[PDB]
Amino acid sequence: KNIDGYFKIYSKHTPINLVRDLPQGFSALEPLVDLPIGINITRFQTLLA
Amino acid sequence: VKNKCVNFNFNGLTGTGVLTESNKKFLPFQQFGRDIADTTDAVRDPQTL
Repeated sequence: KNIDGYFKIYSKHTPINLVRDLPQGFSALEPLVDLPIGINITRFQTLLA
Repeated sequence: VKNKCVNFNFNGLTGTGVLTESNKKFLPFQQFGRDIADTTDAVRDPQTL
């Protein structure tokens, strides 16, 4: 997430045994790092090995 | 100085109170705790974590 001129990152590493689909449950997302980037971001892509 | 009526400001918060050690364990990102009434009750000391 990018807010108020800052670019923030969150994380979680929950272990699951149900491979099929999204598990019912509750994992909160802590703010991992905060950094003041601040860009009018409009697009999005991921990089796969 | 702890267990004594002292006027204090942490990060410029300001206020008067009794500084005591807390057993509550903040998450790493958090710095200020608050009460039900959104009044500052717990703080993380700046110089020493």
